[PDB]
Amino acid sequence: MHAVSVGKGSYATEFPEIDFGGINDPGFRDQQGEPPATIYRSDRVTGPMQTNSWWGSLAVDRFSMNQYPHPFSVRHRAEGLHVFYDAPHNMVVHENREAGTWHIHGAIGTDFTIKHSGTANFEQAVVDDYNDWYVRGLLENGAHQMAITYGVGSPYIFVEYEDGSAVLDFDIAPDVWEMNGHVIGFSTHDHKHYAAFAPPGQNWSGIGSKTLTNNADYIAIAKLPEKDGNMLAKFEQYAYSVVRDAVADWTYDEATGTVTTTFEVTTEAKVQGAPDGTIFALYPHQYRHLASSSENQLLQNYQYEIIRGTMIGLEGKRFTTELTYPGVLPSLPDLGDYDRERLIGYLHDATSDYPTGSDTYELGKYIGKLATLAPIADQMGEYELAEQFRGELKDILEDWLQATNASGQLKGKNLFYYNENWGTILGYHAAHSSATRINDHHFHYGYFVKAAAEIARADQEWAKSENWGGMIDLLIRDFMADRDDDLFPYLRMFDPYSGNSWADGLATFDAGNNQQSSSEAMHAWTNVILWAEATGNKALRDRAIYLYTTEMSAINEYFFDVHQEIFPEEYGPEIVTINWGGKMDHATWWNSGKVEKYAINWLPFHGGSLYLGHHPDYVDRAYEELRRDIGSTDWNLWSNLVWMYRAFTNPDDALQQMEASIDDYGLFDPGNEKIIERGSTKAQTYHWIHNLAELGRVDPTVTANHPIYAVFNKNGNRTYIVYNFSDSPITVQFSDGHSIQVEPHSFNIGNG
Ligand SMILES: OC[C@H]1O[C@@H](O[C@@H]2[C@@H](O)[C@H](O[C@@H]3[C@@H](O)[C@H](O[C@@H]4[C@@H](O)[C@H](O[C@@H]5[C@@H](O)[C@H](O[C@@H]6[C@@H](O)[C@H](O)O[C@H](CO)[C@H]6O)O[C@H](CO)[C@H]5O)O[C@H](CO)[C@H]4O)O[C@H](CO)[C@H]3O)O[C@H](CO)[C@H]2O)[C@H](O)[C@@H](O)[C@@H]1O
Ligand SMILES: OC[C@H]1O[C@@H](O[C@@H]2[C@@H](O)[C@H](O[C@@H]3[C@@H](O)[C@H](O[C@@H]4[C@@H](O)[C@H](O[C@@H]5[C@@H](O)[C@H](O)O[C@H](CO)[C@H]5O)O[C@H](CO)[C@H]4O)O[C@H](CO)[C@H]3O)O[C@H](CO)[C@H]2O)[C@H](O)[C@@H](O)[C@@H]1O
Repeated sequence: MHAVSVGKGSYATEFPEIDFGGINDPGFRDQQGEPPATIYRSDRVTGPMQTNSWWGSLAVDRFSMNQYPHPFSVRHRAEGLHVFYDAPHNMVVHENREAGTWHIHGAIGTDFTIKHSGTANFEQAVVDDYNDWYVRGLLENGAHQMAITYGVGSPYIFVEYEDGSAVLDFDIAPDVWEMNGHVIGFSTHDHKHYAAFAPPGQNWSGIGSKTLTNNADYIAIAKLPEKDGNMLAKFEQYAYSVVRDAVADWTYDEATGTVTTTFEVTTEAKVQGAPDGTIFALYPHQYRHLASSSENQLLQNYQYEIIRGTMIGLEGKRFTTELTYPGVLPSLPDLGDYDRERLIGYLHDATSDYPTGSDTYELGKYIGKLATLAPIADQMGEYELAEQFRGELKDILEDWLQATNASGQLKGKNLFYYNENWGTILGYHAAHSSATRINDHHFHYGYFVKAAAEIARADQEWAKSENWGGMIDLLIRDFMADRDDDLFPYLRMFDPYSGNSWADGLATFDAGNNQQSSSEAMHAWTNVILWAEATGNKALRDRAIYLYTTEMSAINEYFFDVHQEIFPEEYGPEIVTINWGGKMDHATWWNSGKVEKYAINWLPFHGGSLYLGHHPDYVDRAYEELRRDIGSTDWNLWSNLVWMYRAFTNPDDALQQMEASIDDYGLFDPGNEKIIERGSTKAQTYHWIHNLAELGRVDPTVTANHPIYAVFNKNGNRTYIVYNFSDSPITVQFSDGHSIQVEPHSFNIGNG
């Protein structure tokens, strides 16, 4: 009646009576709630609702907030759809020295408004359909309707009218520089180039005035790369092919490591003979990895400048990208030159640690910490301590994964609840608007999956579906479901076209959606790979490999700008902390200092963190910039994270800094994260830095034909690491010709 059994656990189906623990703080109490009752979607959109999208404000606001279907920005209003393009004169880079922040952003203006001839008083805008990256927004006023189809990577906006015709309204009269009757090429007063397309015979009127009109029930708008009539002619070819379906289909080739993704649209013809295809605008993370077979479709000189650099290309029905999955590990192995008794001391010191809150995030950080300690305890021969840590993980998870208490009533805290209205699993206690805004389910639940994966590595029985594995699989479905999931939308967190996760469930900001900790996203994907490998779930594993590998490609472009092509030259920092649809910030969601505005995109450190070391020149450049700003190696906070990061390129330096300060303070103290960040430990730090000192640099030039591995290179000497989750021994072949044998449930080397 009020909960559903899943193996030995359960989730609530009615909102629980929350146990506030006597806490009266209104912020805390307000967090223990639900997402909005009203969803602005039509009756054509049923089942679990998509969240965490670039377009989500359309579903949550009566109209919308400002959105970034690059190359455009748009927003829905009662009067119609405002369209804007950030030109170079709209873009700024600002620094607040006192705050230690930087901001790259544009403007919230209007180049023109797409209007309906019958009304400028629409009652609302709803989601009428969506696919993997386009949305169809429907402005409604009784008989009057205007359906707008648009998307990230679409230089078209398609507009379909019921009970009226087209109007384009400008504050200052545009320059119509090409008048083909039914097709016009035009520029705003400030020289931004667009085009509009109607069916043949439906001619544009009002040329030279502030208002352009057309009798058609269909128009398209395009952003033109240049004031160029040859480009206009090309845009005409696909202006009548309205995108209805759009899918990002992927494969993982386990033998080579190649993750192949094909982006395919299906269109509906608005004039006789319109082709089945479109003009895509590709982002850097896409076109830098374009498959050979798609190269012939590139429209070479078709460039658009946006927050994320230069978009380009590309015509037709589909295109394909190719990426390389680099492996992950369950932990670093025992290969460091540490004082083993010193490490054992740190492992025991860690029993003093405790969670600094009762919510899913703080509890998550704590269980992540225990899961990281357990394999290190095993390696040092502290086997009962390792079992103690895994026992504590079991006690915590077996609590959280049951929604009912001993009497069969719903609990008031430490439980999961299925919100049916949206279709999402919410955990209470909640924080960071995980429940009220559907935020951060990857960030939080990734830690629960880490804990489960460490249990499963030692105890396959616990992890069975009929035991505790069903509830873990339910949490994973919430944040990364496959298609046709009866409870959850497809790949909730991930935007397959933008290439990254979006953290905010609702997206009701004028900068679109955002993501701060890309490393906490990569942590979630890693842990699902590990969990799925441990539990024999190939389909789930491969989906997490696709996510890990794609997200990595976006991180290296938009957070790190490893290729030094995207961030403006005048932007001082060597990282963007928070990526939005519409802007980039060197800033945090909480009040922080200098280190945190870098390290929130490094933490936590774990067996999937080696992606951070693929670009040693970047690692050096970012570290040196942070050091310059600090003015020394007296890190303001989270010193251990900076040492661990530094170890990717200079472990001698990291070791020197660590030796100097790691023992400055003693046991766990929540009031002091100067030296050890609260999700980290001395044991983890010491183990990490000494391992990288012995191993050398991450070597992404070598792949393997199994997924759980890493390759390091120290002055030309390679070390090959594999962990085998199987009951049977395996042979792993590496792309440089090397091969190794691995026994069941072990590393090939450094089991300790
Ligand atoms: O060391 C002591 C110090 O530690 C800090 O903990 C760090 C922790 O905060 C950090 O968490 C990451 C987190 O940022 C991220 O979650 C965010 C989520 O926080 C964000 O919420 C925003 C609200 O912040 C915002 O607040 C509004 C406010 O800005 C405005 O001025 O006033 C309004 C008054 O009501 C207020 O509402 O509101 C918007 C909605 O409008 C919310 O969305 O939302 C984003 C998504 O949009 C979400 O991603 O993700 C993770 C947690 O889920 C974390 O990565 O993590 C660090 C490392 O673990 C911690 O060190 C404490 O916060 C400090 O208090 C301590 O002193
Ligand atoms: O200095 C001591 C105190 O500092 C603290 O932390 C600071 C921290 O709160 C701050 O967070 C930044 C966010 O405020 C910022 O949020 C922006 C939104 O406010 C804005 O909302 C608009 C809304 O105002 C308008 O009415 O409606 C719009 C929709 O129509 C809506 O968009 O949206 C922006 C995006 O569109 C959004 O950016 O977001 C920043 C990241 O981009 C955050 O960094 O950041 C400071 C720097 O890190 C922190 O110092 C503590 O919270 C206090 O307790 C301390 O006392």
